Amino acid sequence: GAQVSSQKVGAHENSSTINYTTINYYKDSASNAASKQDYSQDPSKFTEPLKDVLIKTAPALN
Amino acid sequence: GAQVSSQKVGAHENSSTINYTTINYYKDSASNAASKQDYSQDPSKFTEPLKDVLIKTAPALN
Amino acid sequence: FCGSMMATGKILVAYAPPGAQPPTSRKEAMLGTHVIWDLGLQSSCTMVVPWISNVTYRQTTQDSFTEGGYISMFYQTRIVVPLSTPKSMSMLGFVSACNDFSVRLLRDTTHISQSA
Amino acid sequence: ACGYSDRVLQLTLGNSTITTQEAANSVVAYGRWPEFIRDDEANPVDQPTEPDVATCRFYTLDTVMWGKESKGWWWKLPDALRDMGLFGQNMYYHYLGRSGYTVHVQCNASKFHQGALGVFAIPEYCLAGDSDKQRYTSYANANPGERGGKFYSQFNKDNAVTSPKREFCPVDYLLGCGVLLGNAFVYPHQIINLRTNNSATIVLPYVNALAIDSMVKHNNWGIAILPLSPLDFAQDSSVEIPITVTIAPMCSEFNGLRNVTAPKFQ
Amino acid sequence: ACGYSDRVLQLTLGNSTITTQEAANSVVAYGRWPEFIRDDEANPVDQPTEPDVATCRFYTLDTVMWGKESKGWWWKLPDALRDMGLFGQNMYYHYLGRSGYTVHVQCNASKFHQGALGVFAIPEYCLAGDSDKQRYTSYANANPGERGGKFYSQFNKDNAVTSPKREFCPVDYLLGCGVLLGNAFVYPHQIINLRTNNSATIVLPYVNALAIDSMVKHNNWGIAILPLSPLDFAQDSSVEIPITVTIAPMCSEFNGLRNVTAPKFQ
Amino acid sequence: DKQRYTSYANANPGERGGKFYSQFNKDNAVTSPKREFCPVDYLLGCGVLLGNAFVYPHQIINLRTNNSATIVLPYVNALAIDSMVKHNNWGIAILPLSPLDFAQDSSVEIPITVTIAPMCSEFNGLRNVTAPKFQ
Amino acid sequence: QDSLPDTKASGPAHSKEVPALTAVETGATNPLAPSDTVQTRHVVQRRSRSESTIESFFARGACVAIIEVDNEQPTTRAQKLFAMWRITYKDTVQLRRKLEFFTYSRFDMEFTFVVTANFTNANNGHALNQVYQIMYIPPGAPTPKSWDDYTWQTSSNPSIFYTYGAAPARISVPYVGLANAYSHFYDGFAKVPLKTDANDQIGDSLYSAMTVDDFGVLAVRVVNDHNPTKVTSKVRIYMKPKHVRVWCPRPPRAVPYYGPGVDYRNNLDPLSEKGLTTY
Amino acid sequence: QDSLPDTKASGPAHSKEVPALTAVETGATNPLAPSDTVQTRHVVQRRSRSESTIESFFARGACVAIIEVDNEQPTTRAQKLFAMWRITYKDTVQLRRKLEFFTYSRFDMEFTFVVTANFTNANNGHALNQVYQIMYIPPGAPTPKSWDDYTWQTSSNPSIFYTYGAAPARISVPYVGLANAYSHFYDGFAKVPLKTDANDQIGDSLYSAMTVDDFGVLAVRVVNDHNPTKVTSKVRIYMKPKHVRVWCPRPPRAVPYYGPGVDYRNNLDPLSEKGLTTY
Amino acid sequence: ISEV
Amino acid sequence: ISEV
Ligand SMILES: Cc1cc(CCCCCCCOc2ccc(C3=NCCO3)cc2)on1
Ligand SMILES: Cc1cc(CCCCCCCOc2ccc(C3=NCCO3)cc2)on1
Ligand SMILES: *C(=O)CCCCCCCCCCCCC
Ligand SMILES: *C(=O)CCCCCCCCCCCCC
Repeated sequence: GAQVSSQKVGAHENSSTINYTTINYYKDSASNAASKQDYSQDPSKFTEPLKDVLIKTAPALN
Repeated sequence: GAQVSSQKVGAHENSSTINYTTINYYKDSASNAASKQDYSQDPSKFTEPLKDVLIKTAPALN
Repeated sequence: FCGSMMATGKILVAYAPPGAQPPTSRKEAMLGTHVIWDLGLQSSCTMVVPWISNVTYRQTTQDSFTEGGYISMFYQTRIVVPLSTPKSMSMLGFVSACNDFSVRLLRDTTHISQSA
Repeated sequence: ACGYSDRVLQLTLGNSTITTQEAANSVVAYGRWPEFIRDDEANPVDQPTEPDVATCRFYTLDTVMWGKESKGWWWKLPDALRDMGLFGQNMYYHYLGRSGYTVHVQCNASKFHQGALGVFAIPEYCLAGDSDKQRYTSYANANPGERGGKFYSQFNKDNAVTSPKREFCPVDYLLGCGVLLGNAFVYPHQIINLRTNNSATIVLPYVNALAIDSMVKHNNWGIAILPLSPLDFAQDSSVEIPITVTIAPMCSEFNGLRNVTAPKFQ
Repeated sequence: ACGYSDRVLQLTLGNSTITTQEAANSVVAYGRWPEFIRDDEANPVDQPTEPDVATCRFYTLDTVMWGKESKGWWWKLPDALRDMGLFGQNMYYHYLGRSGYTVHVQCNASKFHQGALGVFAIPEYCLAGDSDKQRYTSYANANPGERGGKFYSQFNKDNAVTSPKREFCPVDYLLGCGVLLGNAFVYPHQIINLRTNNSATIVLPYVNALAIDSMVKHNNWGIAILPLSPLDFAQDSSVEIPITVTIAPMCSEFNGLRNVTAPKFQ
Repeated sequence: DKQRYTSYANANPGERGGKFYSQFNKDNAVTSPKREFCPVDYLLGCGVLLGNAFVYPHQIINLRTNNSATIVLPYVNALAIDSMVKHNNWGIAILPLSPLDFAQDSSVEIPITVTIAPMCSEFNGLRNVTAPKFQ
Repeated sequence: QDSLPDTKASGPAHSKEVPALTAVETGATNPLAPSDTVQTRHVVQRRSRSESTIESFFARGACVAIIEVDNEQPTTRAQKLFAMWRITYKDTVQLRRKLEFFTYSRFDMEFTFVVTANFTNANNGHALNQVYQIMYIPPGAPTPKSWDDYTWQTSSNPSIFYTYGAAPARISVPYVGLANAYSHFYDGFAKVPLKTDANDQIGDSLYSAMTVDDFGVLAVRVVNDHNPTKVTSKVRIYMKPKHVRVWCPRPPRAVPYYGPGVDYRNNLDPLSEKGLTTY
Repeated sequence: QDSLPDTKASGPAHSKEVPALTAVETGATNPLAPSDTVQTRHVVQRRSRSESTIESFFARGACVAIIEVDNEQPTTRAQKLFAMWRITYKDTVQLRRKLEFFTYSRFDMEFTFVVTANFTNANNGHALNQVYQIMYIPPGAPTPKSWDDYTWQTSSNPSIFYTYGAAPARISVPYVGLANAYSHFYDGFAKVPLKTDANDQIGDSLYSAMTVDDFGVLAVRVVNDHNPTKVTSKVRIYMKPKHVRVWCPRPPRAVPYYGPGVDYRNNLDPLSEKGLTTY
Repeated sequence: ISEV
Repeated sequence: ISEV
């Protein structure tokens, strides 16, 4: 049941893709550490909540 | 001899099916932790111990 | 209904979801969830209290934020008996959970204790 | 199969259930179940309101007592329900409203009691009045609401020409309207004969010369309950048993929304 | 088809037949019919005795009277049957015995009588005692035989420390054992509500932590009958009707034959 | 000085709404307390700065640009449904980001009219009517 | 998938089927759902009974005993240099009541030991870290008379040597009953009085008691020789049933426990006062 | 790949497209890049928002409480032989403000316990190592009146037995809210005053408070019997949200917190003095 | 291994 | 195993 993923390597030693391994030991998912591989989204629901979203090169008001 | 099962995930991180791993270390099953994957049954032997079990839309007494 | 077989009567039993004035009159109780029970050969009547709540789970303790509402009972007509019959009788009540019922967060009960 | 019967019924509408272990089958008036206004019979063009479970449910009216001198009781619909929860509100906020009804009359007694109630559903139940004055019964008096009205064994003419009561004077054997009661059976009806049944159940369609009308101005159906055979028990000269009327609006729809109608009932 | 009913039953075991025209269906405890010990659950190696028709038949116990002050009656099994014909003999000549039971409780009255009996089948019905002394109820007092015992409305502590009665003190609303009676319905049961039924019928499996045990040392089932609603009739303050308990052993088998056990019941 | 003490009647002005204030006047009368809100404008009436209220759904009525503002609100809650009598889901706050002015008349006054429509309204738990005490 | 049943969309009814009416005299509970008596919508149900499974209900370490043992200079009057506890879930009330919702049970048992100590007297110097011995003595085995006699050699009895300060000691035990399931209730006796008996003491037993020693005892001692100053210690025993199975439900204990049997003495008034027509 | 967008090479413009002009009255923020108003080169962007992800922003154990508990001789006046804490992120300000950037939240919660102790008085001899019990008591469960009464038997409540000197205790908790998300803000009441009410106390509630006990309490005690000399201890509780999700952003708290609600009292002047045309 |  |  081991889980294997690539690390995003910052400073590289003078030695390519490096991995790490994770194994959940407990039944309850609450017991689990954080995966920290978190996806992102559009600010649009906050930055542009408009019914008619307009293109930036055209007049905001028309 | 490792045992691998899915966890019923409650609160999900912003990252699908997650597993956990179990290995018994001892010969005596008494030494074992609880699997907690427990099946359920009908209350009927307690709620309806009748020789002639009747359908709820029909008269209980007839 | 544990009365004599010669006894008749119609009863209204009701459930009012929380938030308003607790019913003092059949007139008010009629307006909520209710069953009009007619006494007869089928001795017993069942009123189901449907899960109607705001929160997904209520507390087992008393709390206005997770309150369940009000149950009440009234005479729809009245108990009518013939002569040479008892004019007064007992009613017994029973409660149980419908199959959609569940509980969570295990805890120790206030219903048992022990002194030093 | 299994054990089913004409005598044992369950009615469920909205959050309300009625049971009866002693019914005499049930009646659908004129063989027509209640229905909504069809697109090809429609007349107000505006989108209707259909409140459904909040108005189409069982409202129980104030209980009346049946005794040896009881001559009969009457109600008008929708008037009996004008103050019943959200049905009443919908009725008064709109110019137009149509509704069908399940009427359930309740009267139990005992194997040793005696008596028979004629329960009648009358389309356009126009009633006769007080006076020398024709068509003079006032709106407030024509509409008693939940309380209903009563019948009388004979015609007592309201004599006080100076301050007239402007009331109905419904005489029992004349069905309160100039005809003979014996013929009221051509109307949708049931009989509560106490040796036979606890209750009466009549399902009423919307009946009118129009697809929809003003519920505040006009009653569609009249409910008349008369003792076809008088109440009696053992030898006790002063017997008294309750009669409870429970009514449910059915397929209710409303048109013409605006500010609320507040009728003057004084 | 034909005309059959939940209310009309015939039970036949051995040379004995019970009829009832007013039953409330019948109960099989825990959904398990009585059965014999299987080869793969067997523990005593010696060939069992199965007397069949001579022991598995209906023994009727002494009738008790139900009156307005009656608080409840109880019996233990196999103890109630220890002196019943060849069942009793088989029970006492053997070290081991197992048996299931059909219990039939009988109480008829009239359409004008009133009252309700809670009939309960309890596995391991341990009862509470007399004293400050714990677990002190004597064998002779714990086992009344056919005669059974009774409940009380309250706890009267046996005070005489010098010569103690060593009896149970079963309080009714506590089911005689420290719990509330309202919850005794989690046990296999039936109710004799006199407007509904004459009798109660419960079929009991052999219930134990072992496939077989000593019937003389240990009771498997307790029968508790309590008036859930008190007896009443017309206006007569001193009404009294009979309650008759008839019990049949079922699938009875016995192991460990030797000389007869003669318990001291004095 | 009393925390979480605003009374139901005062928390709920109905159609009439409430107002903001330029500063915090503490209700001093400990014997008969008003149990009212004291909404300070630059703090959005709630302990934060008004300049940041733009992270909320909003529009601006700048009079040289527009007559009106139109915001469509979804039902927002930690539950699919709740008690409307006990709990408000949304608050509408209107503040003058730039003060009204006209020609040189020091006492100018123009109307603000709020028109609101409920949308996709559904109701559960029918019974007798709730009559809150608003006095 | 362990979720409860979805609620079905249910409409109006005008029929000869009457689910609201029934007869509880039969012994059965009416199988009704809200859709049988009220108009219901469709709900897709996600709730689950996961936490009320028999295992989950008992999956918690309960305090069943407090054993006190001293380490001090062996004098000649009664002392606690070693102690013995009869293994039982009954010196405590909480777990006892949970187990008593059922007549019979079968399970493996986990024992966890929390050991605490302190100085008794203001000061005679101090003490070095103590090692505790917890010896199981099954019925039949020799019981110690002295804190350091031959029985403590423990050649065949199981023993734990606990070092103070280490994580709490933990062991597991099999289902060790003489029957096919543990009897939480025994309506009967271990002896029968016979008419032919000499005294009538011979056939006298305790009602509802089975074997005299049930599961034997735990003998606790401090293995260290005594310091000048006295150290008192307490061993708290936590018991957890695991791999649990139960049979025949019972009403919960409603009044206070009065010893090992179903006996009650007082506070037989569990219920409060409440007016019939008072919400 | 989680890097931000590359900057595009952008040249001179002479056009009817005017990205620099807009109207903030609309409610929207102008989506502009440097290439829309200035000549830009091509940059291959390697920077990333990895550390500002909701999880990464809260992935840190915050101090939410300091529980003080004593172990000394049980006298008869008010003492700290056991203590109780209402579970909340609100006795502390730091994590509270981070959580309050959002209206609603959903997460699992990690509790870490750092336990420290010291001697109170100059000297009455010393103490042996202490074991601490941390019992969770969910709303409804019996609360202790005494440091060693029956509630501490903890048969169904979860409890930690911490040994002093061991690494800090750590447990995880599920999303335990009654709603589908935790409400960091509740504009409303738990009770409504009705015209038909007897007193007008009956319908009075605290504004913005929901359930009376919210998540229950933690009861802390020293399991050891008391030494001659007194030992005082403090349990510091560290709280970390994990597997976090959040809804509806809010302005951060700009003035000092005044209790559990949005109430302010003073220091309502967050901003400094700076001249309009002063850099 | 055993994957369930 | 599960390689992502
Ligand atoms: C009655 C009843 C009793 C029970 C629980 C039975 C549990 C029986 C366990 C018997 C053995 O217990 C032991 C406890 C501790 C040790 C031990 N060995 C080394 C030190 O601790 C060994 C056995 O359920 N119903
Ligand atoms: C308001 C609000 C509150 C929150 C945080 C909620 C966290 C709720 C956790 C409830 C349970 O907390 C426990 C803490 C400790 C223990 C514990 N068990 C053994 C000893 O410690 C158990 C539960 O977010 N919003
Ligand atoms: C999938 O996990 C199969 C491979 C397991 C490799 C050995 C893992 C050793 C750690 C097991 C931990 C068990 C914890 C309960
Ligand atoms: C099945 O278990 C084969 C795979 C084992 C993987 C390595 C396990 C490491 C732990 C072994 C524990 C031994 C305990 C006695």
